[PDB]
Parts: sequence; C-alpha cells; structure tokens
Amino acid sequence: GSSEQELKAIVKDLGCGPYFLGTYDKRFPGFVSPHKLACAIVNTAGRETGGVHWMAFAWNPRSKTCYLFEPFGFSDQRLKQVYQFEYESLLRRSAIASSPDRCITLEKSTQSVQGPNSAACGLFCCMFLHAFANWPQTPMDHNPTMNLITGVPNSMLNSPQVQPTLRRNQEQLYSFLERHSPYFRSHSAQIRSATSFCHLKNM
Amino acid sequence: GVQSLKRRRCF
Repeated sequence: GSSEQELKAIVKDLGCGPYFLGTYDKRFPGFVSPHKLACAIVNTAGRETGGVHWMAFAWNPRSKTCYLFEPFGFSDQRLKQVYQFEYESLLRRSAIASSPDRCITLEKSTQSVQGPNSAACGLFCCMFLHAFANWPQTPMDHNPTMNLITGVPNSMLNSPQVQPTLRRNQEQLYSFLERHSPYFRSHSAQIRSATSFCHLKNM
Repeated sequence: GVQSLKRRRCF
C-alpha cells in the first residue's frame, strides 16, 4: 500500500499549505523560490512505475539551505544503487533559479527513522514538513516535532538492536498524526494497516 | 530527530 494522494491532505492538515508545492515523482524540477519558504514530497521513481519511496525536499531562501529528508538516510551512492535516484539535477536547477549567487547549502539526513520493512515513508515525510514549516532553520532535529523520533546510523538499518527504536518512531509518528490531522484520524485504521511497521517484511 | 550532513554547492 504505502501512502497515495494522502500526503496532500495530511500536509495541508499540518499547516504546510502556504509552503507546499505538491507531490512529484523523480522528475521534480526543483525550487523557483527566491523569497519564500517552499517544500515538496518527491518519489524515487517515475509516475510510469507507480511510486516506490517518498522523500521530502525543503528550501529556505533566507538561510540559503536546501533540506533533503529521506527517511532511511541513505548516502547518495545508495540512493543511486537502491533506487536509481539522483537529485543533482534538481539541486542545480533550484540553485540557478532561487539563489542570486547560484549557490546553496545542501543539508541531508544521514540517519534512519524508518524500519526496513515499514511502509510509512510518506507519513515520515509529512512529519518532517510540519517541522520545516514551524522551525525552518532547524527542521532535522532540536525541535518539538522531530524530538519525538530518534534516528539511527543508516549502517545499522537492519540490525536487530535498533528495531524497537524504529518501531517506537512509527508509534510516535501515528500518534503525532492523530493529534494534528483530522484526515489521518478519520482514516486512522486504514492508514496504519497500509503503512505498518512490518508491512513489507519478506515471507 | 536525525543528524544531517551539510555541503556547500555552487552551480
């Protein structure tokens, strides 16, 4: 299942409407936002294939920062090898369009908050964007939203040692969305089932 | 939250 055409409703519930460009596939052009905070949810795949995995990009023109929150925190190389996904192009187009000097600071997550069998990627992205909308200079951590979940080194993604941390992250995610999204509340059971912690576990 | 890496990029 995962999350489909749902993020929009949830992200709107979370107060991101004034900054949210929408959901895109891997062809996301980038940001043309020299003066305003902006963000987007971006799939690793093209629309042609259905959608594989969700990430969040956010742009702060005042701090000159582009944020990438991909819930597993994979390296660029692992994004290319696991998902055939490259964000160099959209980063370049964003900086050309949005920065007077054609430069930016890329800030990207290096830790996993999501279990390796979880289908909650899209929901984690929604949570990050609430953090961005409310704390645009420190969306990754040290803020009330992201203080609710704990990243672990991406190298330990499949370690039995950290699985309870990642399960608790998912519990906090859902409860976060219960508290802040009427859309989530009214679809609570269906979304939990379609995004569950062991949803993609191999049999 | 998550730790993050920062990279200056110019195009």
